[PDB]
Amino acid sequence: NLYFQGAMMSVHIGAKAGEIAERILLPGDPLRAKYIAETFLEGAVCYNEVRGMLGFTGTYKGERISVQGTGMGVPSISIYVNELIQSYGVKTLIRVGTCGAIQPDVRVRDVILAMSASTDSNMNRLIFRGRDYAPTADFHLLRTAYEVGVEKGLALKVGNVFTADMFYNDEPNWETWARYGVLAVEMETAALYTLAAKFGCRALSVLTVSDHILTEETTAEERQMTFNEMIEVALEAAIR
Amino acid sequence: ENLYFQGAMMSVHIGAKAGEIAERILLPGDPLRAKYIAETFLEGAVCYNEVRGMLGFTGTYKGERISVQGTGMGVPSISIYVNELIQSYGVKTLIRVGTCGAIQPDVRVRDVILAMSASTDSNMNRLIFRGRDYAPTADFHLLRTAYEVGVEKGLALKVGNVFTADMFYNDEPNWETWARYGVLAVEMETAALYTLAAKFGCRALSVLTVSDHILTEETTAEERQMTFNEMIEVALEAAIR
Amino acid sequence: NLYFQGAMMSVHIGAKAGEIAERILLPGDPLRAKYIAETFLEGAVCYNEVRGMLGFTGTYKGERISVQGTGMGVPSISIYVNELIQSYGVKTLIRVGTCGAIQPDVRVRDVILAMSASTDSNMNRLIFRGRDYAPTADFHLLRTAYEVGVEKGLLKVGNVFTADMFYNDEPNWETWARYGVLAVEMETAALYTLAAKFGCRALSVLTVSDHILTGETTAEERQMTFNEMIEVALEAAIR
Amino acid sequence: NLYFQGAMMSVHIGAKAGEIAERILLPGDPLRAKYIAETFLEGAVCYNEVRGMLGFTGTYKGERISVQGTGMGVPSISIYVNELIQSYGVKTLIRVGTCGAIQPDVRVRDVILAMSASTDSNMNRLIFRGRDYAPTADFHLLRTAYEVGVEKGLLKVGNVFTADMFYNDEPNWETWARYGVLAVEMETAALYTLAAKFGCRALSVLTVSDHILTGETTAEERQMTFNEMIEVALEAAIR
Amino acid sequence: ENLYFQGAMMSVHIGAKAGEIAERILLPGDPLRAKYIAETFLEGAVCYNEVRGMLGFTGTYKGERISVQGTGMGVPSISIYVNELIQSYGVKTLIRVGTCGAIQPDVRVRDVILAMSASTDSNMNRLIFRGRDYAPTADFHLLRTAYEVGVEKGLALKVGNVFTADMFYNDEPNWETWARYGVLAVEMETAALYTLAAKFGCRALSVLTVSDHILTEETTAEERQMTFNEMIEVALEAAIR
Amino acid sequence: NLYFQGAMMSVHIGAKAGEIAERILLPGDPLRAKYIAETFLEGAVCYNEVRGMLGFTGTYKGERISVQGTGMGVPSISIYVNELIQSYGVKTLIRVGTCGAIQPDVRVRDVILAMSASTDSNMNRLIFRGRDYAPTADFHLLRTAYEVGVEKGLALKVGNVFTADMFYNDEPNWETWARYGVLAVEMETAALYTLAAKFGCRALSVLTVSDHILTEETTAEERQMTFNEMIEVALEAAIR
Ligand code: NA
Ligand code: NA
Ligand code: NA
Ligand code: NA
Repeated sequence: NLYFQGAMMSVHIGAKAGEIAERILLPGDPLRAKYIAETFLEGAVCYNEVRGMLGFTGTYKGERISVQGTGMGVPSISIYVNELIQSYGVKTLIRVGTCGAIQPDVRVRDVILAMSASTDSNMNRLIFRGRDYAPTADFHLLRTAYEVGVEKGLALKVGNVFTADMFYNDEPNWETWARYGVLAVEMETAALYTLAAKFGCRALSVLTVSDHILTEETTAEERQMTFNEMIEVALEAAIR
Repeated sequence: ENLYFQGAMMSVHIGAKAGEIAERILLPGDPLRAKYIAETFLEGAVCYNEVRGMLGFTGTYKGERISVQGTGMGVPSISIYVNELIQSYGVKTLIRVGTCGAIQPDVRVRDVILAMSASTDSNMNRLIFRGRDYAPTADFHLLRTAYEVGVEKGLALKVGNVFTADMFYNDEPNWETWARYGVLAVEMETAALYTLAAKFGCRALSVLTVSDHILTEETTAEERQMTFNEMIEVALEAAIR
Repeated sequence: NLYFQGAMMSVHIGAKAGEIAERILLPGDPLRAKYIAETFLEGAVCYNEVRGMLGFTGTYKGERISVQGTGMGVPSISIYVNELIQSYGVKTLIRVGTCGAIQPDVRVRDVILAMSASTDSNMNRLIFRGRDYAPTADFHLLRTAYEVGVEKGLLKVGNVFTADMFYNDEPNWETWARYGVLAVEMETAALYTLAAKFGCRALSVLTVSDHILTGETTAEERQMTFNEMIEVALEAAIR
Repeated sequence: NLYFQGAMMSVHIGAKAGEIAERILLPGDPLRAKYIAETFLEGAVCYNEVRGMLGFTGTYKGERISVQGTGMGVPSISIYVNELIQSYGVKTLIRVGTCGAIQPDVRVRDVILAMSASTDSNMNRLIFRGRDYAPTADFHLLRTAYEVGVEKGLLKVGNVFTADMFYNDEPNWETWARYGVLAVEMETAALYTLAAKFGCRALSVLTVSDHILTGETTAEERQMTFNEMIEVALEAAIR
Repeated sequence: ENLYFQGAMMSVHIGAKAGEIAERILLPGDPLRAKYIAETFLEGAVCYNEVRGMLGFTGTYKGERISVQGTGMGVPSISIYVNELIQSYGVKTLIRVGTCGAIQPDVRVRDVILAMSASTDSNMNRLIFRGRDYAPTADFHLLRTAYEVGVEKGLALKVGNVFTADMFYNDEPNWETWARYGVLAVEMETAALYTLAAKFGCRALSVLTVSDHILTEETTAEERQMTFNEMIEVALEAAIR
Repeated sequence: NLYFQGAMMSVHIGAKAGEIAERILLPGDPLRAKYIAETFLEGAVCYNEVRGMLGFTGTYKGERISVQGTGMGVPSISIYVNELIQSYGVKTLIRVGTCGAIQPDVRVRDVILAMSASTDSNMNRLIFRGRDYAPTADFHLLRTAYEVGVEKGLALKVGNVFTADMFYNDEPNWETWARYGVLAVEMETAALYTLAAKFGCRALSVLTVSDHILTEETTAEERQMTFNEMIEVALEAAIR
């Protein structure tokens, strides 16, 4: 409940020094963080329960890996990303999440690697004095994730996503965004890419298409299978 | 199922059955504070939502049905929950309870603030009003009731403008400028709550406890507990009157 | 006709020190300031005639009260309010005027207490470097005027919109109404911002004189509602 | 006190048809409109006293000419100019007033012809959806007034800045001066924009009454320069 | 050598020796039009610049030294050349000559326009004046001279505002709105020319021939040639008086 | 000199139908277009002399390739790119050019592949109603260029560039742009990437660092050698 302590004091994360690995996966839902830690990591322990925003650390192929819930939207993920980087020395951050497709050639359960993110957040207009900053993924993470997707034979589109402030927007103008190549909507990536660049860290978002503005029915097994593939891409990207 | 293109009336972030949520609701940011409020102040409280861990509860206070729902942090998070509560569950009275950071020399830690309005650096309203200035404003009658309840309990209750921040960590908040024009404290949700409540003809108020000061007093766990309890009672009374 | 002297010099108000009470009513029409001063005040003296912008000081229930015309619009009232606060030490400022309603349940002759003011003026975007400041009334003034209106059995409380452009081709009134705006006028946002800046108490008490929908009264109707508005304002100022 | 009637209804000007000439001078002070009407016009009749905003119609060299007070600032002059053009058929509109100089080579009592007007008003950003409109004088009016000033041996021609905020904590005058702005006033941008909108001819003739640097005269000096400005304006209107 | 961080005074885009450029200069957009003007109207014209093919020439007109320099298209291109001409070569009088597209019913193809000012959708001045409205404006005395020269030749010469576009191909120009407020014609450079000329205390004017109309007349090669020649003579006379 | 004819009538390019290849290189300087066409292409012919903005078509490894000068700045390149795409059916556009580095670890003669471009142009703020669009390279062109740079052992950085309207800017704020990862300044890429995305075309900028805001002296031979390497990367990217 302190507001003016500084990000290096990380008041939203109750972890001791060292409990968070240099490489971290960022689902939005803390219950997905627990699923990832229990399903894919060895020896996972919980290091944070503040606000119920669970985070865990364990190992994957002998490399230390953390998984931290972020909440929804640019202001929530910006709190957690600032604290992870400035307080815990995190250097590689892979967001794993969903998105809503707006392109006719993108299908539900396709996996998208966000090369960059458009946004209607004000955060960068206020930093850059009204000019246009392009939040952009780390190229080597992106290229690595792409190569792993190839090894696994996945349907993998690479392009721009749109980071919305307003999940419920009366005037999204999706026809305009789609005309200019935007693949899908989500709510966090522009902030992740901007703050990772600010502090010299490496960031990527690996996203599953969970809805389409035009289209498609799926089952629970189907969803869990695609989720597992996205997590495996992220983990390999993190440790290579 | 992570659907993006259902309308708010389908409330995909809230797992409650129709009718499980009361028309009056308290909105702490922290789902663990929702659980504390429900267990401490409400009779017969039942959990209606665990989606994303963002707990919500319904119970009764002085014979009235009351819910209490975590919102998460920031304008985008609370705007999801408020849209769904209003458009899917028929919520009509929405009281945010939480903390804020004072930026005024004469506002003290543990003061309770009633936000009469909220400034912001969110883009949400610039995009709605094509670049003009909308003033997000509390419901007058809730605000007046809460103030009077505070008088009944001999409380302070400062009343004025708060600033809804997008960036908890901001390199350029210019707090001197905001303080100069009378902003009392920083928080991260009220501008969206007040705007959406006005949009749908609902009544909203934020009742906030000062938990930090840009220029400073330390406090005890018990002191914070009793001020917290006092904030909740003001909000609960404001909801049922 | 100076431009680069400070507000402590009172460029536009030809009074000298002490002639202006700490409580002031601000109609927009100077002829209406004269009316208020004669009709409601005991002992009304005219302290200003610069530009015809009449201002008067008198007594009401034994309290000193001034009444000062502002012009029309944010730049005009900003001149007078800066000089009133920074030159003459005015502490309590209550605007009284008319507004055009844009809500179906608000009727002509209803009285509005402006809790806050939206605007399309650039004044605050330029102060807060593009961010959103909410100009807001003093709460104790607002609450006082509300109880007075109740004691006298009258009163809607909410947001008004301060327009720069009386004649606007694109006002988008349906959007402002959707988000609760009650009525349009042209001064309150500047008053609430400047009052907060200098730690003064401000409030707008407004009478609906027109409606977007009904397009709308007798002379006797307008003046009776007007006097009720003044009575609320005078009361709020002295309590 | 109507709000939602069109400008063809002349809400703020209590004249009837034909009482206002097609050529009009626009001082900002209504008391100064009265002065102009008596001192320079033959047969001056007062056609308006709404809000004290006096307006007069008379003759000069056998041509009908009106003189109408505007208030201070873009919203005020916009009200009067809309009604003058759309109700009364005014075609030629010449503002006369003062300004504060921000250039070292411009001196108090110099007369400025405003070729164009910069501004910090939001009026045009909201019309042109954030793009940059340049409010500009009618060239033939500008050229005429320039030749008259020469015939009479007086005159700087350039850009002025129309301010919303007479009292501005952050005017950044060094930046505007670097880019050639001559002086600050508070109305010309709105006049030039509205004149162009309705196909009318407009011009501001301004007297420097203050300087950012010299901070600056006798009463006899101010009034003699003033009369010269009026003489230029009257001449430009009728030629 | 493609240096980005030398100051304008080093004029890396212009290969002229010190003094090879006259204090008075005509600025067509097209380097081939610069060459035509120099060879047709100037005595003793010599080429001083071929960097990027953006030809510039110096010669004499009626015993006065005059240069003529291609600018390229758009605010960023002309702003490079104008900064370097002013800050490196001491240019003081700058007359743009070129074409424009009319958007007014009463402006006709082959009319010659003197731009008294220029509207724009460039961001250049929003960023200089922190979001306020600067009006780029011609030098009054050049404008007046050109008008009078046009009278001497019995020419039309319309005088008013032009719009400096960033986007020759724009899906949303809103020409009806601009025409409503009196914009005569579209071009792509004048706002930058007038702003930079004011910045450095120089005198600038744009003299433009209407070459197209949003609502329409066809013309002959000879007709375009004689109107072109007439535009150049007005600009040359305006430069040396 | 027509203003209202429509981009498909391409009034700035005097080429007959078919004279321009589907794959094109875009130097800014028309004299560099002539150098590229004479040095690297077989059978090159000039198809445009309008405004002196030379363009050429020839062959490289048996594939048809064009080279077209663009002028300086977003408004100039936007005219040529609109006409090439809408009138001549160009589908793959590689800008080859220079840039001014602002990062201390980027050296003069390094080759930069622009993953995305920041800008202070107003063009996208006016299209997207004041929101933030991120102009982004085609991933497969980018990845291909990267791989070719590897085959050749070049010093190849991949990241964001800044597209300036004002070569001479009194307030560039380069410290802020550099803090957020911007590698270098140039004047065209944001427009190229936005218009290529609008029309479903593939675009990339391959840029040589020719100046540094902090630092380095070079020779003519050095410059020509690095220029040749950048052109070879672009040509391979275009035809693979
Ligand atoms: Na911590
Ligand atoms: Na639900
Ligand atoms: Na040079
Ligand atoms: Na063509």
